[PDB]
Amino acid sequence: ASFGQTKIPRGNGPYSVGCTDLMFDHTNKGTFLRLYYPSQDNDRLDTLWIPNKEYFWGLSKFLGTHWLMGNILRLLFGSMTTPANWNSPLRPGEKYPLVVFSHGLGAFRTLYSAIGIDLASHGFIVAAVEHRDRSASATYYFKDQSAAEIGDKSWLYLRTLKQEEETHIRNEQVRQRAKECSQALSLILDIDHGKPVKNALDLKFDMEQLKDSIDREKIAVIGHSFGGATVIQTLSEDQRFRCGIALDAWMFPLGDEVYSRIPQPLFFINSEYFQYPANIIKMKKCYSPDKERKMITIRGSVHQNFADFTFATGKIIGHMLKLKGDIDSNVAIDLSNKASLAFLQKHLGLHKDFDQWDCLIEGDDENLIPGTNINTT
Ligand SMILES: *[P@](=O)(OCC)N(C)C
Repeated sequence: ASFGQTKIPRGNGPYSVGCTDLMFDHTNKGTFLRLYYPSQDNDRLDTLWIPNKEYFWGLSKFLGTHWLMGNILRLLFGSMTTPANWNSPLRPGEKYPLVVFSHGLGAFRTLYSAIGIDLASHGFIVAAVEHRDRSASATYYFKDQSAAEIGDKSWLYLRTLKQEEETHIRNEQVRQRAKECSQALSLILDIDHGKPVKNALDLKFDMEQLKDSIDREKIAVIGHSFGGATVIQTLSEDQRFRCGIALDAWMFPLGDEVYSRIPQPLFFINSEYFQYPANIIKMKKCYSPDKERKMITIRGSVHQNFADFTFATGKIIGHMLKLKGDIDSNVAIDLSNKASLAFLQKHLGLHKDFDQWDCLIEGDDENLIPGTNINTT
């Protein structure tokens, strides 16, 4: 039945996927997230991928390229869509498991739609947070309630750090990110239990649809690279999250105190080319006989294989810009997504058929490695 439509792949699951944005409150300390969810309507595939010019300006700043690159990126990618139905109604059905997703350094909430849409197509609600810790290439917020209804945006761009700042600011940021993940969860749970919430963005989607929609027993946190460190910090702080999946986690931000505080299952899915010994050693600090830990490495992949820019360009250009690895981008994301589904079934107790991919958790595939290729004897 399935066939190619958008550059970013459609979900492999049985459900069509809707998408909307939620900001509450309006401030630099409020929650900002992009929601993906099972929808009934299948037509539209009309969610704009990068919805504001300032994100392209932010990406240029993050890349350290000349100011005009922002304009060029906007020209190239400003009309790009992702295969989700903008503001489509939530599919009625059984309570849905929930994932809170954390983006990497230089990213923002909309850049992991291949992951969000795949999860939603298999029956998850996914809340992709936008962080206000100055790790996003760009984000926005407002000065007051009137500026929200008026729409005078204040933009906040990635903070570049001096070496002496790395050694404390990254930790401050990961703690803020964990707070933001827990706060996003609380916001979604408030909406689930019927607390009125006023979206600071004016959008068609009525949040009251989400009343009684969440399976409060089946909540996980997933994140890429800074987001992988965020997974670990969040699990250590918030037991409402029952398991975590870290995608090419970047471990540098984390303090030593976190490891002993994570009873929950944790899955590391790594790229072949990003990882390095100092990082792997910190992953190993998470291992203990009393804790469930799994690790796989995707053969021929780079850290950008987890993010949507891996689909944005052709093979040759993508490889040159290190947006693509040697492996095909759909092969890689399918492995990550299927292994994730199996892990989530196992540790959230889902009554689905994702256990068909149990072997992927063990790295048993021609394009996977159990554990790591990195040596640190
Ligand atoms: P990570 O947060 O991945 C970039 C999206 N990192 C390499 C710091």
